[PDB]
Amino acid sequence: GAMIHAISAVNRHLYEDVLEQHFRLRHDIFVEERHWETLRRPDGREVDSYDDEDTVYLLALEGRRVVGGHRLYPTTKPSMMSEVFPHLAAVRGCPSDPLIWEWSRYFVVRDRRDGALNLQLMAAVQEFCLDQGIAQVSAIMETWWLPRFHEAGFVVTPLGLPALVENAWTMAATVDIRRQTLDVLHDRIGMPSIVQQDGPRLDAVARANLCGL
Ligand SMILES: CC(C)CC(=O)N[C@@H](CCSC[C@H]1O[C@@H](n2cnc3c(N)ncnc32)[C@H](O)[C@@H]1O)C(=O)O
Ligand SMILES: Nc1ncnc2[nH]cnc12
Ligand SMILES: [Cl-]
Repeated sequence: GAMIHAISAVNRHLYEDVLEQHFRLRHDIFVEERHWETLRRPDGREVDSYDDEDTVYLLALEGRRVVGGHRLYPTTKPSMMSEVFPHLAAVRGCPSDPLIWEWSRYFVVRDRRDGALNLQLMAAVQEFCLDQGIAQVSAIMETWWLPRFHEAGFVVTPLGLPALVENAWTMAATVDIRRQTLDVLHDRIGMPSIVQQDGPRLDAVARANLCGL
């Protein structure tokens, strides 16, 4: 029934309502609830430097209601990891590759927490990337993500030493995108497909090669 929709430059004309709704939800959740004060904005929309033409949004929709989601951004452009937290990836280095995208802003609305949605969101990043031929995703993440990644069968490679970021233990890591990981998650969520891709076909790797130039 309810699906996670892939929204990008090529199809956002079908999702302008939904995108605006999600920017406001990001403000409610990341700013008001989690207190990431650096992201507070007076328009009540949580929008940063990595919300632009090249961003891909994976949003869980029930009708036109956003109930969860996350976003992906190219590592071939300046990214949050490369610009804000490069020291967190000092051991292995900060990724820069059309085949590696930075994963961020993972959220679930209160009404849908501790239910089926969470594992669907985990399957969604694997499904989208595999479809696009994206090999890995990178993230700056709170260290409590490690057991969550492991529970979902994600293959994780730490990029540097954990460090305190605004009173919270944080780290940089890559996740290997795997057909094997996805197949198990499809079995667990009881659905052969969780990502809906309406409108024109997105070629993410081509777009990342372009903005790399
Ligand atoms: C996808 C999931 C596994 C990991 C995840 O959701 N990762 C999150 C970041 C987890 S770390 C939380 C800290 O990052 C700061 N932060 C977030 N965006 C920023 C920005 N644009 N500039 C400066 N600081 C920023 C914010 O103020 C917190 O202190 C994300 O990338 O959206
Ligand atoms: N902010 C948080 N800290 C620790 N565990 C969590 N599980 C979900 N959110 C969390
Ligand atoms: Cl804007």
